[PDB]
Amino acid sequence: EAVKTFNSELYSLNDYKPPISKAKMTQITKAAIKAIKFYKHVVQSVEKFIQKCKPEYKVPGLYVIDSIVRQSRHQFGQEKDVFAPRFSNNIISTFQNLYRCPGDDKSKIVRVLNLWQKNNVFKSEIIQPLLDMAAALE
Amino acid sequence: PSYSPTSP
Repeated sequence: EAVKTFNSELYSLNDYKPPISKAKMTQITKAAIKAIKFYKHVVQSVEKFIQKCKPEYKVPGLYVIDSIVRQSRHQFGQEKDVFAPRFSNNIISTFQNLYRCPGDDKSKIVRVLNLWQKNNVFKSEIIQPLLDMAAALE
Repeated sequence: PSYSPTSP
């Protein structure tokens, strides 16, 4: 039911034209965090959404990852956060999916990556390949 | 009103 509520709110993105509201992102994030016992399901659901969604929703999907990881690090501590480490497992493939976004959304992904790097959200060995993927597209 | 990748 925790996973059901999260999935419901995540897929509700399909009802809206991006950019997505702060309030909606907050709702999704709060549901993810409440469901921390099921963090593996939460990550799986986010990744599935990003794999399968329309191009206009790739950036919104990335923003869901960013929002969850940022709130989790804030709420539980950077060292104790379980979401960034779990998202890291498939992250190369997740980003391959994300970069299938409209060309005018590509700069938005790079922005997120640059901020993750600045804040050491992921190790360089993860961030650099993701940055390299954006550059190889140009 | 749109989400931005900012600190919570």
